[PDB]
Amino acid sequence: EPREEAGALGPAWDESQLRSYSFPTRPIPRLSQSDPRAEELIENEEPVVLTDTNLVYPALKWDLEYLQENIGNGDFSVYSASTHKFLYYDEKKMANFQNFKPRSNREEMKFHEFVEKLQDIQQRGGEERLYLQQTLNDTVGRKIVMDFLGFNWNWINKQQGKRGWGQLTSNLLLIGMEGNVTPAHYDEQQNFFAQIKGYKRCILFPPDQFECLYPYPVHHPCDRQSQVDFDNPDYERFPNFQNVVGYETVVGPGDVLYIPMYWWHHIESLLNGGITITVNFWYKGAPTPKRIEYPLKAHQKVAIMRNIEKMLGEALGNPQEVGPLLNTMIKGRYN
Amino acid sequence: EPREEAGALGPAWDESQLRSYSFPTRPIPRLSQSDPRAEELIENEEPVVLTDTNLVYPALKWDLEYLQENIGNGDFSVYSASTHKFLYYDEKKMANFQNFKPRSNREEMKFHEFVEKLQDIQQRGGEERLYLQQTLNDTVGRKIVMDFLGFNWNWINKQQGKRGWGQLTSNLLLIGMEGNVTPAHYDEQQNFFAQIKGYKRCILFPPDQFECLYPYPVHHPCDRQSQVDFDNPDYERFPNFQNVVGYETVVGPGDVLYIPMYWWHHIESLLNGGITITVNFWYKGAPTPKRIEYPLKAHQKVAIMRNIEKMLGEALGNPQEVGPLLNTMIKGRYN
Ligand SMILES: O=C(O)C(=O)c1cccc(O)c1
Ligand SMILES: O=C(O)C(=O)c1cccc(O)c1
Ligand SMILES: [Fe+2]
Ligand SMILES: [Fe+2]
Repeated sequence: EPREEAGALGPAWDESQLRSYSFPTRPIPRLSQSDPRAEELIENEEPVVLTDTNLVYPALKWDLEYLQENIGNGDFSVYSASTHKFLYYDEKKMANFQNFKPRSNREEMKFHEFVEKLQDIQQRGGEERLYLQQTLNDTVGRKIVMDFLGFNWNWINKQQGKRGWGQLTSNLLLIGMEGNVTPAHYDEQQNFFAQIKGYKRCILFPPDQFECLYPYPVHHPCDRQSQVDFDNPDYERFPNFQNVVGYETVVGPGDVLYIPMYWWHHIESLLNGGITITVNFWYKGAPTPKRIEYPLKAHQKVAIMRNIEKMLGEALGNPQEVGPLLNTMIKGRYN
Repeated sequence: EPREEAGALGPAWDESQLRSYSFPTRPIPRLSQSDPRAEELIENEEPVVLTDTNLVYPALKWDLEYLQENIGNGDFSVYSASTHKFLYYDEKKMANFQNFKPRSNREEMKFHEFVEKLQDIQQRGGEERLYLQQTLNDTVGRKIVMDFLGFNWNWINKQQGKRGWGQLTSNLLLIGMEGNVTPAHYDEQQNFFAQIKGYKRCILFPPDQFECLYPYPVHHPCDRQSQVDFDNPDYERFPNFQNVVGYETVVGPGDVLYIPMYWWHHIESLLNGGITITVNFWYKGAPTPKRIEYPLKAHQKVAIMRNIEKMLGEALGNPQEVGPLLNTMIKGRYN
């Protein structure tokens, strides 16, 4: 339902830049950071898009030229795909599954190399696609440390304090090609997704939709991603995917999205809309209370499930025995 | 394959006193207690019938008259069934399953009351059936404490020592009516089943046949019994019951059966063969080694399964949420 930019510059995007999927969605509310309803949503761990935080104001000038000039000669992680659809592997979990080959590999490189791959691809119709995903640190240049220093630390530190969250664990810079998709997954941390350049579509699903989204086993390298291909969903294997309902929004420069911990997210950079730049802020969640309430919340049951899987992997001495044990435990007994 | 008693007294039983079932079995070996192969079997936790231990020699004179005279005015637990098939409930686990009524109840009573129920039933064709099952203690009479004192404690204490087992936890006296069946279940302790009067058929199945025998959930009051009705097995729900294979034997006066911990057992007092008397000896098993070997043994995986179920019951605050969580964790992910 497209936003009109200030100065009559016409709709920022239209519906033809959105991919189409099998499930319905409702909109994540767009609110002011001074609106108490926004504070309610965050405190109840539900998503909201805050339109006026100024969280990353000084990075609103970033583009590829400014960045290439000012970032430094660091190594930037740069992921790859032959399709629009990216797949992250945990390279430590690779010991596990023999019957396995990378199909979206990390390449290390310097920024200018990326800017030139990027723009070479462009001049050859390439379905060959790249995603830069790299922690900001100290190895970055002077003009970028200054920018970063001007982020709205007052606001975000108040949020960490008020919500009782733990420490800021990381801050990634993400630079996407148009059409790029990061398929549905969930993160264990609380997230502020700070949009800087171009437009990203975010479809979220809550923690109680675990059973419709069929993540990989915990020991699999794609731990926490959905096994369901959103473009060609296999309802024979994943029959509850036909009961999935999402929350969605499109965020552009200046918007911040609160992605609550354990919420599923699918993130797509709009078709024909250019390069997208985003920065994220990840925090450890509050510690669990002493006072346990019953019944537990979906995320807590999700946490227990992960733990059963992790323990069983260690007790059996081999993650390939986890499946057969689980199946033996449940058939003819709990169905 | 029937044993001929000493003094030409003819076969002790014939095959027509055995019920018939759907699965094949092989015989548990009958050996001398002085045979090293018997010591091998016990040390490897496999069943053996020891024919000459004298473990309960002085109780070989017990019958209902001698016992009624000499046991005392104690309360004897006495279980009931309208069918040949008994069902034990754990009365503490009854809080759990609302949708539940006893169908094989404990009645307390004095021995003479039992002897008279028993013999009244007899004079009225009754499919109404009783099983006395009660720990020996100190409240028993003088002539029975003397008998008990003459059990072969030398031999059985040597076995506890050599196997590294823990303490003797209990010693039950069991007095069964003919035709009685105790359906397949497993116990967590090591067991010497000491037969005294009449004949009992014992079909055992090892720990790695868990998946064919479909025990009740751990929180169910019939925890550790098979859900499969051996007389009318439901292969739609319990399809791997058609791969079950058993070890079987018939034990009579003077025989002792080693039932290894976690081994399934089904125990039937022969049709038309009279009242049966048995005493058992249960021991805690050895503690697990420091040196863990991989892969684990079937009983150890059975122990892990029980623990996952127990924990999850407590973490969720409600055992009815265990099933749905387990199912959500496994479908489309580990099948
Ligand atoms: O923040 C995240 O959890 C995330 O998964 C993400 C953030 C920015 C772009 C993108 O493709 C993915
Ligand atoms: O010893 C046992 O584990 C047992 O289950 C048992 C012992 C004697 C008679 C009977 O019906 C059952
Ligand atoms: Fe994420
Ligand atoms: Fe038993």
